[PDB]
Amino acid sequence: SVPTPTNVTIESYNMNPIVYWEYQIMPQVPVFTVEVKNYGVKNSEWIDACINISHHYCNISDHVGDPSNSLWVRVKARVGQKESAYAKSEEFAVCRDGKIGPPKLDIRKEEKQIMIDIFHPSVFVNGETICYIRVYNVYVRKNGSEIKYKILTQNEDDCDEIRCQLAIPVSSLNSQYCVSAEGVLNVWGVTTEKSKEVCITIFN
Amino acid sequence: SVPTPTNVTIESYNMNPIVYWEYQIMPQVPVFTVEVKNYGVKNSEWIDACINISHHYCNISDHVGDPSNSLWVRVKARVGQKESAYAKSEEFAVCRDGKIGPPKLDIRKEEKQIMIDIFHPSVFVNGETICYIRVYNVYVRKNGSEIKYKILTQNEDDCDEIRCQLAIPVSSLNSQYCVSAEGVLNVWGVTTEKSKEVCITI
Amino acid sequence: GSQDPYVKEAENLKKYFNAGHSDVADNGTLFLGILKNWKEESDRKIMQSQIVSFYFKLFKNFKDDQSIQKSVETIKEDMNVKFFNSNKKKRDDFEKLTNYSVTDLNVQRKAIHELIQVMAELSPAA
Amino acid sequence: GSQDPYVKEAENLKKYFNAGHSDVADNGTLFLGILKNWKEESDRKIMQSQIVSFYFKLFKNFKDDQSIQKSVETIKEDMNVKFFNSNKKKRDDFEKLTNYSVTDLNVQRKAIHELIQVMAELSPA
Amino acid sequence: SQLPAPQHPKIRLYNAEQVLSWEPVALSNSTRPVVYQVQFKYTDSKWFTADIMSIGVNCTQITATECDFTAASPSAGFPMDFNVTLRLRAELGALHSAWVTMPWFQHYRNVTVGPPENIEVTPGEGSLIIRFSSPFDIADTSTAFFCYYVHYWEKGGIQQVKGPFRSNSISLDNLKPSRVYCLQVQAQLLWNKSNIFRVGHLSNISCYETMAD
Amino acid sequence: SQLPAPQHPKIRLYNAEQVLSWEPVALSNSTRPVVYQVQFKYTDSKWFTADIMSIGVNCTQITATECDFTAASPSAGFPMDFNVTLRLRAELGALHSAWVTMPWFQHYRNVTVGPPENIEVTPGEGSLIIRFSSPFDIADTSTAFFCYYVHYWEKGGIQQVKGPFRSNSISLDNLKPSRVYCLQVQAQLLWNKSNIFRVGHLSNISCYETMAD
Ligand SMILES: *[C@@H]1O[C@H](CO)[C@@H](O[C@@H]2O[C@H](CO)[C@@H](O[C@@H]3O[C@H](CO[C@H]4O[C@H](CO[C@H]5O[C@H](CO)[C@@H](O)[C@H](O)[C@@H]5O)[C@@H](O)[C@H](O)[C@@H]4O)[C@@H](O)[C@H](O[C@H]4O[C@H](CO)[C@@H](O)[C@H](O)[C@@H]4O)[C@@H]3O)[C@H](O)[C@H]2NC(C)=O)[C@H](O)[C@H]1NC(C)=O
Ligand SMILES: *[C@@H]1O[C@H](CO)[C@@H](O[C@@H]2O[C@H](CO)[C@@H](O[C@@H]3O[C@H](CO)[C@@H](O)[C@H](O)[C@@H]3O)[C@H](O)[C@H]2NC(C)=O)[C@H](O)[C@H]1NC(C)=O
Ligand SMILES: *[C@@H]1O[C@H](CO)[C@@H](O[C@@H]2O[C@H](CO)[C@@H](O[C@@H]3O[C@H](CO)[C@@H](O)[C@H](O)[C@@H]3O)[C@H](O)[C@H]2NC(C)=O)[C@H](O)[C@H]1NC(C)=O
Ligand SMILES: *[C@@H]1O[C@H](CO)[C@@H](O[C@@H]2O[C@H](CO)[C@@H](O[C@@H]3O[C@H](CO)[C@@H](O)[C@H](O)[C@@H]3O)[C@H](O)[C@H]2NC(C)=O)[C@H](O)[C@H]1NC(C)=O
Ligand SMILES: *[C@@H]1O[C@H](CO)[C@@H](O[C@@H]2O[C@H](CO)[C@@H](O)[C@H](O)[C@H]2NC(C)=O)[C@H](O)[C@H]1NC(C)=O
Ligand SMILES: *[C@@H]1O[C@H](CO)[C@@H](O[C@@H]2O[C@H](CO)[C@@H](O)[C@H](O)[C@H]2NC(C)=O)[C@H](O)[C@H]1NC(C)=O
Ligand SMILES: *[C@@H]1O[C@H](CO)[C@@H](O[C@@H]2O[C@H](CO)[C@@H](O)[C@H](O)[C@H]2NC(C)=O)[C@H](O)[C@H]1NC(C)=O
Ligand SMILES: *[C@@H]1O[C@H](CO)[C@@H](O)[C@H](O)[C@H]1NC(C)=O
Ligand SMILES: *[C@@H]1O[C@H](CO)[C@@H](O)[C@H](O)[C@H]1NC(C)=O
Ligand SMILES: *[C@@H]1O[C@H](CO)[C@@H](O)[C@H](O)[C@H]1NC(C)=O
Ligand SMILES: *[C@@H]1O[C@H](CO)[C@@H](O)[C@H](O)[C@H]1NC(C)=O
Ligand SMILES: *[C@@H]1O[C@H](CO)[C@@H](O)[C@H](O)[C@H]1NC(C)=O
Repeated sequence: SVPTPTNVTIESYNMNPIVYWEYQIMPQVPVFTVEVKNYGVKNSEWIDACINISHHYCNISDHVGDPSNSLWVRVKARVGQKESAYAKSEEFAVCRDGKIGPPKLDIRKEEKQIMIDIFHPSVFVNGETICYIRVYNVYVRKNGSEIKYKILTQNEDDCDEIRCQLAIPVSSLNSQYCVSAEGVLNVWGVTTEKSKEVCITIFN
Repeated sequence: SVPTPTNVTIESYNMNPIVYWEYQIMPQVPVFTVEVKNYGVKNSEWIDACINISHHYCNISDHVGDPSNSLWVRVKARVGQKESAYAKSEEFAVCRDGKIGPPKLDIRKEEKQIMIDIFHPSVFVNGETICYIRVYNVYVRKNGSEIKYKILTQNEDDCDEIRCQLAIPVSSLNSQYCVSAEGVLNVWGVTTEKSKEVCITI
Repeated sequence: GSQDPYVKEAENLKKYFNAGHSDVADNGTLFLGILKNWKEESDRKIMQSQIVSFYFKLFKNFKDDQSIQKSVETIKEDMNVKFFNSNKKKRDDFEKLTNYSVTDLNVQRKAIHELIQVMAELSPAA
Repeated sequence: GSQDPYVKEAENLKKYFNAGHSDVADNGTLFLGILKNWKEESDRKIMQSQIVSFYFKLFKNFKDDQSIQKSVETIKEDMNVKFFNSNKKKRDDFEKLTNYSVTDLNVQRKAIHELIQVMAELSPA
Repeated sequence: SQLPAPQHPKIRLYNAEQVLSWEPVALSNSTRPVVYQVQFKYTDSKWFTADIMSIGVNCTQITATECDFTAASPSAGFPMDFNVTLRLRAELGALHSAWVTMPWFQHYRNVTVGPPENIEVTPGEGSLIIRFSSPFDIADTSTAFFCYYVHYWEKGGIQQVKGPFRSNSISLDNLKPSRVYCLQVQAQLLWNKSNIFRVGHLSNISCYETMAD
Repeated sequence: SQLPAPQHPKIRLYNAEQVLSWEPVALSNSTRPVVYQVQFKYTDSKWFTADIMSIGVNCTQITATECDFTAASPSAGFPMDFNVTLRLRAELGALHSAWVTMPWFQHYRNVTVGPPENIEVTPGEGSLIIRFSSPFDIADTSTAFFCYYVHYWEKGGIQQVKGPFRSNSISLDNLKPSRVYCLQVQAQLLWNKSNIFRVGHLSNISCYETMAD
């Protein structure tokens, strides 16, 4: 009998999950079939994602419905005309198990304050799910000291579809403001990657 | 054994219901006790209204909770020291079985119209039930013909806490506008008494 | 005279069930007392949903008493009008939720699965 | 990290009930599909009330399973917070309506009586 | 056994009337008159026979080729809010035909609203006063009401539409005095649940002259 | 059998801390130390023993006269939304005392909020910049948040209160330049469900001089 695949894993970054698995080396070149089954579809059946493929990965971005709905993945091996048993994976929630990119930070000075722009990660901006950002943890380090800020997405006066803003008053004395920001997901609290620290200086 | 009363009836006007009953004439003067049982009170039991009274009536304005809640009335007779079986009445809903007074109508002329004031009946006088008026059927007879109007209490622009208003345009030629108005209750559609028709001439 | 069609049929069921006797006033109230505590429509619809579901279950038990079928089915439609706003989908979705068996092993496992996303939107939208 | 207390306990019940296997996706959805059809809070609370009553019924059957008792009553309090807004009276009134037996002869007579005044305020003001 | 089903049934929903009609069923070998049975059903309900107890008119085993639910009394018939489905069949004793099932209807949703009745116009100074009766009497105004429109124009002029207005009396202010104006009154039934409107039929043309000063 | 109940228990609800403390119970004929058991309950729930499995700290059969729910790790302890009831008893093997039941508490309702932490003030042109940390970190800001008030005054002057403001940084604009001002920062916890507020404690007074122009 044909051996079943082993070590099935799913890794998602920016809601683009990839399926990985390990297979033993054999004289022949085996081909695999990857099947996806989502939760929340009427009379749900396994959808073929990758068919008779020879390598150990399968990009399944097209089979992602709601990023908060569970989905299962199983894969079988074919050698010649004989197939192996399926290797089923653990349940996978894109919102829970996946990872989201960092927001893009922009900083600019004004007469009495500093306007910090927190642009949403490129996932949510493109031309009605549970999975989005509810709060932004914006860490503002002035010289040696850091204080955590919180910007809620639901605040229509502080956020819109493109960005979120934060205004911090400043003084004329020499100061070093370095800002990094991260997002928190709505249900599972999964933190996005921390933004690249952008700084600014008060020369006057 | 002592005889039981007969023909128990309840008649309500302006939510002031009275209980009446008939009793046979006897050598002694019998006294009666009237007991009320309301729907919608916890651990409801019969409440005494009138105690050892010799006449054939009992005013129950104090035992009226919700005018839309059913209530029952039973009455027994006492002669000497012997009492009679109770005479229970049919269920009584003040909103359904009762009757409400007419609204007060006021009429006055304006430059291009007539302002008709429909004052709510004297029942709703300050001094949250289901039982109130939802529409006013205001009949306006101009010369030979009358047309029915409808003013909804829910319209904040047409009604207030004190009155409901209706403006009808008029002309300088001789015309006789006579107005009478009645209210319709929310649940059972019970119609109040028709207001005294007030007229005005140009 | 002019009154909503349920009044005529509700008091017909009142006589069939002997709901006019003085003994019904005992043991407080089921629905009327609670409904007076909640004036906000969100709070009302929470309670009314349980009350409306109660009547539909009660009517289902007496579907064989042909004496009252006229009175029963008229009130049901008036509930479909007043409570469901004549929305057939709203009426049909409501019936599915009720008919779910809480002892069906297949049902409770799916309910435990969907529990997370249900709690996610139990609170009102921002 | 920072997540509502139900998340940790809900996925614990998933393992106890084996709700993580791929066979649960079959036969459509119970609640999730319906809840997306109704965005108006008045419409939402109508459906959510029946769903909340379902879970309370479900938890009542498994009140003897001491393995999951912590997770069960933790979810109940968060329901008492999210759905009933921590209003104990709202929670108790809700519990009263559910426990009414539709076969109790005394209950149905009272229900038929109050029916008129119930229909009177079914529609919005 | 089997009989021919009644041909081309029609539901007349005009104003407050509710009349179901059909073409008669005849046979070549006809010994006695064919009877018909009308039945109604709600959104999710059981079929009822249309008898004096159920609907207040006797529409079972009737010789007539029509059935009037609203003839008996005011507010009689099916409630204008209800979702009512009708079906019909012809029968001759033990023999009966197939059920002809009508489309479901809600009275407020399929009614054809007529023009305002008893229109009376009296001239005024640069104005015209219009008093009229409602197309039909509605039991609950909160659930459904009427919105009226007056199409007025100077004779030989372009159309102008004043409205909508809730009152059964309206003043056509700011008109050229002592000039002839023609008017039409048209009602529009608004049901808040449907958030869709019923366009009423227009009334007959009638022209009137304003006062001089 | 029966033991004397623990004396004067207290629940410390300061910032994010949740500590239950009580006075020890002693006996005349004491051979080995007496232990205590703490239990918690929700609004309509069953009593649970406070063990590492239930709440993440082991407060059953413990020798100490206190139990710290929030010491173990961040986010540990009772959720600040919950209606939590605690009870306590002392036991020496088979002998145990009566249950001393604490009053119910909701953390947001009963917490005594402390002053803002790490207050830093930098002078500006006729102004003062104030940056500070929140009294404690709240998981869900939408359910509960802070409103900050600054009590500032010129030396020898009358009090003035600026606020409330949501941000953790504020500018005290429109001040007399090159003059000394003293300030205090005080927070206010607002819970939208309760629509009642917890008034936070004020920070230490600290005086600073504004810039020249
Ligand atoms: C933080 O947590 C705390 C607990 O740590 C929460 O505190 C409780 O909240 C509730 C709800 O607000 C309060 O309930 C009310 O308190 C009123 C005041 O109590 C009076 O009596 C107290 C003493 O009473 C005892 O002693 C006397 C004399 O010996 C006896 O006659 C009596 O029977 C008792 O044995 C006094 O100390 C106090 O000062 C008051 O004088 C009560 O009056 C009230 O009862 C009302 O409501 C009843 C129906 O609901 C009604 O029948 C009564 O007649 C009365 O009108 C009710 O008990 C708790 O008092 C309060 N606890 C404390 C210690 O204050 C608290 O809610 C939470 N945080 C916040 C911000 O609330
Ligand atoms: C049955 O008993 C009740 C209660 O006693 C009676 O109700 C009373 O009715 C009157 C008249 O409508 C109410 O108005 C009163 O008017 C006088 C002056 O006209 C004024 O001095 C009073 O202060 C009061 O405003 C009155 O409020 C009301 N209540 C009482 C206590 O009198 C009812 O009339 C009785 N039924 C019959 C048929 O008599
Ligand atoms: C509803 O109306 C129909 C007719 O409009 C009624 O059916 C008809 O009823 C009459 C009187 O009962 C029947 O006439 C009688 O016939 C018998 C013999 O069958 C005769 O002995 C009597 O003297 C009288 O002439 C008529 O036949 C009958 N029609 C049919 C087709 O059966 C019907 O009864 C009404 N329903 C109700 C509930 O009132
Ligand atoms: C929670 O903490 C308490 C104490 O902080 C734990 O109870 C104590 O556990 C220790 C170790 O199990 C016991 O010491 C042991 O005693 C036995 C003889 O009884 C001896 O053979 C061992 O070498 C060791 O010295 C200690 O007696 C015990 N205290 C009491 C009052 O029973 C408790 O187990 C902890 N609970 C959990 C779930 O971890
Ligand atoms: C897996 O495949 C998806 C689908 O092609 C990739 O998403 C694409 O990303 C590129 C880069 O921005 C876009 O140009 C395409 O329009 C995207 N396609 C869709 C359908 O959205 C995804 O990047 C792939 N992941 C990896 C790791 O290669
Ligand atoms: C009015 O009631 C009728 C009777 O049930 C409904 O008719 C059915 O509705 C469902 C759902 O829309 C359809 O799947 C059926 O095919 C319908 N049957 C027929 C014969 O058409 C009707 O939908 C109801 N309308 C509203 C708006 O509630
Ligand atoms: C929080 O939960 C507690 C525990 O159930 C409630 O306290 C009881 O409340 C009932 C009804 O008000 C009283 O009859 C009991 O005497 C209370 N017990 C104690 C020990 O006080 C409390 O009412 C709840 N509060 C809220 C706001 O939900
Ligand atoms: C009671 O009223 C009825 C009519 O309702 C009348 O016929 C009768 O004579 C009255 N008296 C008695 C004792 O029934
Ligand atoms: C789903 O439906 C199928 C087909 O009737 C049935 O065999 C199965 O038990 C049901 N339950 C689940 C959880 O799929
Ligand atoms: C009301 O409840 C009491 C208490 O059990 C019972 O004795 C009585 O028979 C009940 N009556 C009705 C009508 O339910
Ligand atoms: C007459 O015969 C035809 C068949 O030729 C049949 O369809 C019809 O129903 C019959 N009618 C009677 C009354 O026998
Ligand atoms: C009534 O209108 C509805 C809605 O457009 C439609 O579905 C139905 O077929 C109509 N009924 C009739 C009898 O024309």
